[PDB]
Amino acid sequence: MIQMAPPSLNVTKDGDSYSLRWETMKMRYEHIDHTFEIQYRKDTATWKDSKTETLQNAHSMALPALEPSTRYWARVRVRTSRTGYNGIWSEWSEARSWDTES
Repeated sequence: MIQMAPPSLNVTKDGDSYSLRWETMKMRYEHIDHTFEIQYRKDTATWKDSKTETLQNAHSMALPALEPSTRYWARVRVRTSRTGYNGIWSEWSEARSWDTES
């Protein structure tokens, strides 16, 4: 059994422009930083082509580098930036695919 568990990732658009929305509740420890490694790929490219965004103590992102008519598959990596913590990470949040319409 692994450790911790990635939050619930979900994209929400407000006029073409999409944005991530992840909420963590598997920590409830203290005022931790909790770094979030964002990775948004697509159905046309590969995860390797995706972009690795660093979401520090953040609970969402503003997917800027996207493209219409493309299935964007993103995910979130939540670690445990407890200042004096080792240096592990999560098992990558369940990938999510969303359409960017046209």
